[PDB]
Amino acid sequence: MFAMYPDWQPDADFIRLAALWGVALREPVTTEELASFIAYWQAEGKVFHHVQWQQKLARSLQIGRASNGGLPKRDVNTVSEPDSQIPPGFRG
Repeated sequence: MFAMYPDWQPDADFIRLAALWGVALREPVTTEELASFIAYWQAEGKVFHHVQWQQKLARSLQIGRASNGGLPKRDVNTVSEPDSQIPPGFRG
């Protein structure tokens, strides 16, 4: 894997890589979104490979924007801590 520090700044590489990774960024990046990623990134204290980073940041902004509409909350309670299982698909 490959670790890093939360002192990185946004640049063209962010949109360039994201666009190639499979993410089309239209509107500028928000602070809540950026801070969120850094919050879990530093809180995790783990390491992720290059490919893992592309997928993490990709699926994060991909599934994040699609959900970002009315109000991202989803308060159901009674959960055993989900590990992001059961990915999306076509379902037929």
